[PDB]
Amino acid sequence: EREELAQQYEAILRECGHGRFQWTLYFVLGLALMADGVEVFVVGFVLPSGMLGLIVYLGMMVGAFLWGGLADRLGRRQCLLISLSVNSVFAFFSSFVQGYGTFLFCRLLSGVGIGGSIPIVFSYFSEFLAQEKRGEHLSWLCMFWMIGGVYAAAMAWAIIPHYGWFHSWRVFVLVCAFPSVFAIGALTTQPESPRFFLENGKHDEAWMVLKQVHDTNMRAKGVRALSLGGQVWGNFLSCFGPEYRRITLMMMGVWFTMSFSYYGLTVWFPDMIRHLQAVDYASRTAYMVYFVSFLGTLAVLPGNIVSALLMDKIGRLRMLAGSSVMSCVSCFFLSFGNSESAMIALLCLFGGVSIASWNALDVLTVELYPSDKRTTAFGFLNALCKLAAVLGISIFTSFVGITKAAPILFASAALALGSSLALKLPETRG
Ligand SMILES: Cc1cnccc1CN1C[C@@H](c2cc(F)c(F)c(F)c2)CC1=O
Repeated sequence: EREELAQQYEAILRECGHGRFQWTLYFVLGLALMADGVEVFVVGFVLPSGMLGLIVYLGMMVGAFLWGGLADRLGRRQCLLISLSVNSVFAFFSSFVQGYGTFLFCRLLSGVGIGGSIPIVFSYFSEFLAQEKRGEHLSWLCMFWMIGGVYAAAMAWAIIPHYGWFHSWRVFVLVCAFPSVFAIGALTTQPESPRFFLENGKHDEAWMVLKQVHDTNMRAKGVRALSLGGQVWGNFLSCFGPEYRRITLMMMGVWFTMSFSYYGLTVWFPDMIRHLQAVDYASRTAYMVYFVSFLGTLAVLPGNIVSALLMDKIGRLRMLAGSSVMSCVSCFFLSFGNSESAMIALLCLFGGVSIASWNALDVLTVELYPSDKRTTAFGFLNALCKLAAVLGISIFTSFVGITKAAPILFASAALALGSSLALKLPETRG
């Protein structure tokens, strides 16, 4: 059977243990994750300055789907390189645009290019880990997304603290697209994931890559489209086979509900705080939007740190359930606070409580699936997560003049479903 390879692969990985290659690559892929976070922030609160920016999320959905499909048929480095090239190129041309009609098209294309940055990055770094510290390392890697969000927020506040409606978004977009260019430049000098080569049958190339990794670690101590179009459906439609069906549906449900809840709440908080400030002003009778939720992303890092060292001591399923429950209880408790500083503190707490669940999610998604679908399934789940994000943003933007209890209960129900499904997932023996 085409299954008795992971044993020898992990025996080799544990024999080499951990060294400096898994730190160099850690940072190289963290750069791409940082660029993805920068893009997500730019599309979230900076772009709508007319909340039609969800077309960018749709573009990122299509991108994540396509890149997840193509990653295992083109490798985890060629696909990542192409995705980051498309992103950087289009997000750099977005600064020489002439208005909105073409600017939003360029941003949509950049989103399509950068959608396949979380799935490929996480799978690629998962195929270089010893599996006894896999969860902790992946959780640490996740922090670069928050670093990217913080970087984008700081640059946006320092450069463009105003509303679009001589040139501001041009220089701002250059600064925001710098990280993707740096990620490409740093990633040009990495080897394609060895497990991909082993699955392709080119065991010689996989052995060469593994030997190069060992050398790096030892320093211390036309018709082609048809073939590549029907073959990606092999990875996807097989992800609904008898073996991986219940796992995949539960995974889809967890991703959908929890991403929807998080994105809805993160768009809600700045709006509700702004409305409260407006009410305070009436009581007398965007320079702060990049401070709000920027402090949230800064206060999330403690949660990620607490969810990284304990990611393996407790388990990759307990952690998930016990973080989803806490996230749901925090969403319920959000209504308790009715101020500005209190609301900011509650937002920071909720972010720090949900980041642990997110990290457990990303560890479990890459652990469950085999080498063949480790990226196709992850890309599909990320596309569904972005669909849920679009739905959450659209729903939560509507709730302005409606009582906060409605969004509170909506997010609480979504997180309750997420927690139930996560607790209902299979064990870690997969
Ligand atoms: C790393 C990652 C892995 N897989 C899929 C997506 C991602 C990227 N993130 C981060 C998540 C997040 C949730 C929070 F509640 C926070 F407070 C926070 F700061 C960040 C939301 C998301 O989509």
